[PDB]
Amino acid sequence: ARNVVYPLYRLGGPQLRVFRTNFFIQLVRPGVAQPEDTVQFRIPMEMTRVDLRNYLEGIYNVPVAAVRTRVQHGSNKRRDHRNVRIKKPDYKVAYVQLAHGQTFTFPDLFPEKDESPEGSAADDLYSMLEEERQQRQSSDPRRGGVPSWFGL
Amino acid sequence: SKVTLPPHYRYGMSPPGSVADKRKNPPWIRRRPVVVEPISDEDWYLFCGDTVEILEGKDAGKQGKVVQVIRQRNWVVVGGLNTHYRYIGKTMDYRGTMIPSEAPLLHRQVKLVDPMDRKPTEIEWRFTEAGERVRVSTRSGRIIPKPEFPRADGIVPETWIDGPKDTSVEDALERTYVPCLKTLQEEVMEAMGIKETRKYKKVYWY
Amino acid sequence: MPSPERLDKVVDSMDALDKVVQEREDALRLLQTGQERARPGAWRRDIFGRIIWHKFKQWVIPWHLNKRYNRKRFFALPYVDHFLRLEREKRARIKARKENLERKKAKILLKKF
Amino acid sequence: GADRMSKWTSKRGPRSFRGRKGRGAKGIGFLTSGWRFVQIKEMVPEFVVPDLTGFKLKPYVSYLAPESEETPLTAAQLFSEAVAPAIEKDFKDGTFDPDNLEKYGFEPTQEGKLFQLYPRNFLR
Amino acid sequence: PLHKYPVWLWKRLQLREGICSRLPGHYLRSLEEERTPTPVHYRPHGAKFKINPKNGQRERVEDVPIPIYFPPESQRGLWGGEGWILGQIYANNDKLSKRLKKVWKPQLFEREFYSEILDKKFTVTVTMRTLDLIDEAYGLDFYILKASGEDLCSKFGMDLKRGMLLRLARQDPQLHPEDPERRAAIYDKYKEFAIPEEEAEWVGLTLEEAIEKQRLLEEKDPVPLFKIYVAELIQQLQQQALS
Amino acid sequence: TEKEFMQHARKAGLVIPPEKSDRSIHLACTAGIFDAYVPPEGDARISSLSK
Amino acid sequence: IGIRLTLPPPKVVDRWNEKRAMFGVYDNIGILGNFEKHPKELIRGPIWLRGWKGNELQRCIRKRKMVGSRMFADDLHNLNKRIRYLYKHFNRHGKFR
RNA sequence: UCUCUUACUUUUAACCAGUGAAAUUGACCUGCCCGUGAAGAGGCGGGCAUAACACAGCAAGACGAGAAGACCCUAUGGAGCU
RNA sequence: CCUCCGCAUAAGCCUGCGUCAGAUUAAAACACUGAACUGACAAUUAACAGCCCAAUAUCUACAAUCAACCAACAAGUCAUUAUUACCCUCACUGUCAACCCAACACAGGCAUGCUCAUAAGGAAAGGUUAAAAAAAGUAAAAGGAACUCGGCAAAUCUUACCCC
RNA sequence: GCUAAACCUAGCCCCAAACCCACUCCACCUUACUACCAGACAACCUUAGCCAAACCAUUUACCCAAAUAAAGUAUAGGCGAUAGAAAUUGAAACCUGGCGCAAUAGAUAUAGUACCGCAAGGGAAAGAUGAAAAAUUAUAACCAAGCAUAAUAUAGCAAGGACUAACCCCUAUACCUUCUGCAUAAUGAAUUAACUAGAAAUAACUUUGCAAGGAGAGCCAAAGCUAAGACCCCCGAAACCAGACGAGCUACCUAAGAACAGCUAAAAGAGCACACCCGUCUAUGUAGCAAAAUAGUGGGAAGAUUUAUAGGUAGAGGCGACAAACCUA
Ligand SMILES: [Mg+2]
Ligand SMILES: [Mg+2]
Ligand SMILES: [Mg+2]
Ligand SMILES: [Mg+2]
Ligand SMILES: [Mg+2]
Ligand SMILES: [Mg+2]
Ligand SMILES: [Mg+2]
Ligand SMILES: [Mg+2]
Ligand SMILES: [Mg+2]
Ligand SMILES: [Mg+2]
Ligand SMILES: [Mg+2]
Ligand SMILES: [Mg+2]
Ligand SMILES: [Mg+2]
Ligand SMILES: [Mg+2]
Ligand SMILES: [Mg+2]
Ligand SMILES: [Mg+2]
Ligand SMILES: [Mg+2]
Ligand SMILES: [Mg+2]
Ligand SMILES: [Mg+2]
Ligand SMILES: [Mg+2]
Ligand SMILES: [Mg+2]
Ligand SMILES: [Mg+2]
Ligand SMILES: [Mg+2]
Ligand SMILES: [Mg+2]
Ligand SMILES: [Mg+2]
Ligand SMILES: [Mg+2]
Ligand SMILES: [Mg+2]
Ligand SMILES: [Mg+2]
Ligand SMILES: [Mg+2]
Ligand SMILES: [Mg+2]
Ligand SMILES: [Mg+2]
Repeated sequence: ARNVVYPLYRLGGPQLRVFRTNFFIQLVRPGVAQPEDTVQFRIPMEMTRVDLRNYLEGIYNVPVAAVRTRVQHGSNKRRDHRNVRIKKPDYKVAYVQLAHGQTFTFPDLFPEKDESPEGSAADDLYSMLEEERQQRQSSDPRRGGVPSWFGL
Repeated sequence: SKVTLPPHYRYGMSPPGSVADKRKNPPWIRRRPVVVEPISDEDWYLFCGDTVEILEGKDAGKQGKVVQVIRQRNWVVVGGLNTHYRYIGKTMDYRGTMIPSEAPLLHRQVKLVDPMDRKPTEIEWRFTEAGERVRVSTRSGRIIPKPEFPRADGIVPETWIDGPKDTSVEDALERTYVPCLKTLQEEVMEAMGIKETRKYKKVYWY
Repeated sequence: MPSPERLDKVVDSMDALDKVVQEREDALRLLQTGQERARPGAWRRDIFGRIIWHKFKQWVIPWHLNKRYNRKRFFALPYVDHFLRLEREKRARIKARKENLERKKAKILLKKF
Repeated sequence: GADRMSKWTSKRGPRSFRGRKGRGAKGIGFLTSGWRFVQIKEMVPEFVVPDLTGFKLKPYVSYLAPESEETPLTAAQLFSEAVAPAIEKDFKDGTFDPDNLEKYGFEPTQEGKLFQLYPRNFLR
Repeated sequence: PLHKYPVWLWKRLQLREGICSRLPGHYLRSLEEERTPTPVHYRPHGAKFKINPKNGQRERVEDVPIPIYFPPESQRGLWGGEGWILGQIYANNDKLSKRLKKVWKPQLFEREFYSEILDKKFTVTVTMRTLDLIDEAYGLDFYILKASGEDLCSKFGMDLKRGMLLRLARQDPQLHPEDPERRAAIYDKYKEFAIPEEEAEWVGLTLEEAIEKQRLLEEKDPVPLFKIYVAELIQQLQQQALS
Repeated sequence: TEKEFMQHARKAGLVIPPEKSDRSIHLACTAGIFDAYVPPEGDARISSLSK
Repeated sequence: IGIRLTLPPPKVVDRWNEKRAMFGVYDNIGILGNFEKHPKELIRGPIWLRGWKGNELQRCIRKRKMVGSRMFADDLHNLNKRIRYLYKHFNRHGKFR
């Protein structure tokens, strides 16, 4: 849990148990080539290695072997319209490696667009757009500038 | 999703989170505020969907259906009635498809219409003694109903199909709560069979 | 993103669940101990003369033999009454300016109509 | 001059300033003589997750479910729903006693049990 | 803008506002007494009208005090009605010379005193005027009980007065047993005194100390709602059953 | 001595009302014609009343 | 260039208002109301200049006397500064001495 | 170094392309000689001269430009030191 | 063709020439498209360095300089025991860059290790002509200080005297 | 016709009335925005000075109890500039306003942000269409300095007299200030737009009103009393005092570190000479690379040497191998 006060552990005291955790992680495709078991996440700043270990071994049952983290510095160079700096927020990314030789490759979520729904609210307007564009593009160079409307 | 607007922000016929609105009035801008009649939220009468009557403009007297209400400047747009013309698909080599686009009308210039005689009519918010509160015509003495309009969720309830990640109706309403003086923590800790035998020692708070 | 309303639906759903369970915990604490505000604290006044709600910090040794807690000063030390008066005068200036501008806006609205 | 406005983080000072600041992670041990970190397993959070095998409940609701008016839970409603049947029953039997209330769930002091409520021994 | 109240009434308004309002009334009266002290460093005029030379007309004359300053060593022990005099001095008692600043500190001694009421020997940093006042009052205890609060000018004298008045009001086993007739003799000797007990606790207390005392009186760890609600339930069910 | 130009605008209207809203444009016409009347080839030859 | 190009919106004034019609009513009351109130007691303004004309320095002296015990700190410092300067101006500088 | 300077290379410099300052500026349609004048004249008197316009050098003049002279004096103006 | 530079560490700054799109404008002292940019996206992963020691008494005279002679003065940079207590283990932060202080893309200032010219690292010339004046160099017939306040600059390598 | 001009409204000011605010979860006195360990140290202090006395040495209204009057009286005062009471009298409870401004004005404010300075602190500028921008249309043009459309024509404070014609003909020593005197080669000004400098008493004059009385208590009076009108500038010093901020440059010191190739080494606060520190002389540069540099030539370079890190000494002072040298250009 984050933004909660932790009960102080007197020596020989009970096990610190968190029940409804407050951590939300984002699996991210890497930006450089990574080996076949490296799985890069994106975690809040108040998370550690062993918290990510127990998080992935309790909820998703994913066998993790080693976990390494680093703190990413967000940029603080963008000037606003009144020359005050806009801070892009820092975050922490974590690279875990699977235990039993299992592999993972980042899927493709966008391919491949195949859809042609019945269109009233948008595609009827697009149909009128393309029909106007196909009808009225009958301009001619031999007329020289006279309007192509009059039957005369 | 939740952006705070500048304190003098003009409303501009578009959603405030659109891209054409950010093109019109960005954070860069400051201009004269349009002084508007303040109207309480109990005497506001017309809603989005009721038949109305334009009192003045290029076509006075015509009826129609309001399709959008803008409370922050007291605006309505009657559907395809008080229009002017603009081209949509616009390029440097071709632009046509001239479309009728509406113009906003103030609440002074728009009066309600009662269904029995189809005439412009003034309205009062006469409270009904049966508990509810509906509008009552002043001159004709007839109740004007609040018209049904498809809500902003975009979902019609009768044609709704439950997906895999939507729980059903008979499970969300089933009373499972047995209220007791235990906390959720020790309740689920005795539920899952977890046992702790050592105590929590004293801790000095200051 | 295909449908971004799902994210806000999940977020305020979980905030509703958090509010429900915190209502349950606060009802239990009120029935068993008769005290709200599960984080324990006290009204104190720090060096700058402001009145603050200091929350306790869950130590292990008592406060009279804490070397770090005995360096923080919860008192007034009377050269700050002048600056407290100046802060009060500035806040009164701001409130009077707001009410006078509201009077002016009402006058302009009644001028136009 | 220096950079006054942007906030003080771990990446700024000298070699002794780095590492002493941290980012706000709850520490889980102490340093001993040989510069070693010693981990204490009672100090690391143990995520207690329940089994979701036979669970029939989804993260969204159907729109066709009816709506309800909000009634926030208060201490009086919890008392009347939890304790008042039992106290009402053994007052009808005349064996209610105002001296001993602990059989109805009332605790005089919170020091005995594991999850004490006012100092909030439990985390979340 | 303007303040509604002047700046010198904010003390009394704070006294009426919050926890100071729930102080007992005699303590607030002893705060807002504001009497003048006895003259120490200046000779007061005889009458209120003083026929003067160079015109035989009677003029009204007041006696202005001296702004005397007490360092905290005067708060630790019994001084007189005196302290330091922060002032300025012309060089040879003529105004056509320089102006120099001069301090008159009193002469301090260390004398041991006895208290017949408290039965304890105190070592005090006393000055000569308190010795003269003790000789004029025939005893240390008579001097501390007789002289009002603005004349002691020390907090230790006020604590001595509070202890003496508590000992007088309680009729405590003061000296020891095996001589209660001596207790009765000393309690009879100081009998034109001894305010009742609940007013005797608040004599000579500064405002911060009385605020702490009143806060310690109403500490009152808040009651559980369980007892209140079972009281409500048993009262409602007795009202239904007796009907 | 730190100032630049303003007014970055564009001259191509687009399909902004379907980016999202709850107001659709009330048209008053259609795209073209439904099915073309093909005239007879000798209508000028049949320019009289009938044939 | 200073001049305005387009002429301004024409300012309409209602001479038969509530105020301008009833201007000066209950003035001149003490002559023909058998002297119960003085016409200086109709004046509604600051508490310190109510029926008192004064100079510029005299107004600030009267303002420090009647009101300055409940002013703001900045305004009290500015008033002390202004009275010091106006003393130094009126009694030392100037013509006609 | 000089009698007594000369040749060569580079930078600099002149022409073409691009970007593109600063001190200064009462207005100038802004010549010479003699005399005059607040005592040293392009602007006054008498003579002389005189189609207009750039480009590259020179520093005799514009009592040339940057510093309300640092030398001298005054102030019932300051300050250091003995 | 140049290298009197460069690679790292420390200090300092905080994303500040990686990819895509805009390059119509906007900074390039000129444009290409990119060190004087606009928006979006991704990186820096510890073993390298910080983050440290349970107490009570007690112990600690023979420098360093290859430490072996010799030889010193300014007299020196490093160590424990006895008793009690002590059985869990690898958490957190930094890791990018053409960069820091001088109003700047400033011939200025910047601590240590490494090869003392190189395996690193860079380009004095936007194009034409060979004007005057100016600056930096090369060479010069005969004389060799005759110039100048003064052998000031340059070239050779240079004696003796006086004052302080 | 380019640069350009113009907008009203955000707001703000002065009063009246009324006493005003401060924990959603977490963090915040250690290097604040840091979850977690044993010396507990702690506040109570005449303001001073500029200025006036034409200097200055006592002296010079600022002090926090409502008005008017007594009264500028008794009094104090290098009896002088000036300071200045008291006894006594009484002081009609309620109304949400402006002969206040409108982007160089009004609070500095769109803002205590950008930016400058280590630090205390200083501290700005600005927007303009529209009923509909989900109307990009064609209009709305017309006006300052600066330019283009459209360079010059012998001669002369730029003009006047004129003439058939602009020049050609006759006359004419720019403005303000300070000066006995300025065209003076004395000062100030490139131009345009906005902003930017006479505030008041006793006593007099005029006009009303009343009259031995005048005046809405107090005061004046041998034609006086009440009321009104009219009349007294701006910017600029070196300085003084009080409280804060600074030893990241430099002066000195403290804690623990680092560096000094090669040769001759006489043993050496030794010699030549690298790196390094300093800057004797010359030349370039002077709005420069640089608010102190570059190139050549130089002194020291195993010691009184140089230097990185942290800390300490602060202005009535610190420090100083005394240069009255340094203490953020
Ligand atoms: Mg001459
Ligand atoms: Mg001239
Ligand atoms: Mg000159
Ligand atoms: Mg001068
Ligand atoms: Mg003189
Ligand atoms: Mg003098
Ligand atoms: Mg002087
Ligand atoms: Mg001095
Ligand atoms: Mg690296
Ligand atoms: Mg510089
Ligand atoms: Mg190379
Ligand atoms: Mg080059
Ligand atoms: Mg060239
Ligand atoms: Mg020769
Ligand atoms: Mg010679
Ligand atoms: Mg030489
Ligand atoms: Mg003087
Ligand atoms: Mg402004
Ligand atoms: Mg013009
Ligand atoms: Mg002529
Ligand atoms: Mg003349
Ligand atoms: Mg003039
Ligand atoms: Mg003269
Ligand atoms: Mg001149
Ligand atoms: Mg002059
Ligand atoms: Mg000039
Ligand atoms: Mg230092
Ligand atoms: Mg040597
Ligand atoms: Mg010399
Ligand atoms: Mg040497
Ligand atoms: Mg000397």
